[PDB]
Amino acid sequence: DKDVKYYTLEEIQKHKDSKSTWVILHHKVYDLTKFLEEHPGGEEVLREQAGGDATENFEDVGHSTDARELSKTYIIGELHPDDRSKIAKPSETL
Ligand code: HEM
Repeated sequence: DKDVKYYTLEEIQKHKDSKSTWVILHHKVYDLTKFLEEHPGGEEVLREQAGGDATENFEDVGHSTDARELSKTYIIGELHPDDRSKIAKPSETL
């Protein structure tokens, strides 16, 4: 623990508390808690999904490369290797 910051999908799916909004863009866990307002776009767009693959939205817009490398500066952790190494098809319902 407290090294690489490896978090599992379901674990990250429990990071949407009050003032704890995480997002796993691509295969990297970014903490945007202190970026909700700072984000030149807003908080709600950040707090829309949270704790999950927000790449869908992120890429829906694409973002500039400036923001891409910025993600790295906001990298807190990464998707658990057990999962990432063998991308398992996530469950869903509706
Ligand atoms: C790594 C995390 C993120 C960073 C560092 C980031 C950074 C930025 C930056 C710098 C811009 C300004 C435009 C540009 O220069 O490209 C921007 C705009 C924007 N971002 Fe993000 N962003 C992040 C995640 C997200 C996510 C996941 C969403 C959606 C769920 C989002 C939605 C938007 C929208 C909508 C705008 C433009 C506002 C508008 O025209 O409505 N961003 N972002």
